[PDB]
Amino acid sequence: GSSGSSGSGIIKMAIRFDRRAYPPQITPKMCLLEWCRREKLPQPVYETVQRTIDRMFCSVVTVAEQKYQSTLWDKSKKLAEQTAAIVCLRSQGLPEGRLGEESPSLNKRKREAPDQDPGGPRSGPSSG
Repeated sequence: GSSGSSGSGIIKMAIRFDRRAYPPQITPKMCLLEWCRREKLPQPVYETVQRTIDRMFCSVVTVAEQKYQSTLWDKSKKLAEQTAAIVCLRSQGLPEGRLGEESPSLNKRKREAPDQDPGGPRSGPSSG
């Protein structure tokens, strides 16, 4: 059973891509896909946007109709992409994180956005 995600919709978690965590011959993004093959799951979708407050880059992966965004941006867009994967794996509970899942860090920032009502894509041609 689930542990208890904090947030209705997108599972947000504190994670920061750590190069030292993985060798130059292995990437956290490849580990995810390799996992989607066994679970007959459809390839994920990476999406990196640029904010205006900190002009920082942040990627967001989506698997099994579940989005995984990190609460920690990245200096570059390329790096942000790495985080995504990790976040996904951790959420699924794969061993593709133990490497550096935990780490001594005093970072805590919960971003909040105003919303009167939910939305999303256009599930079906008719209301749903």
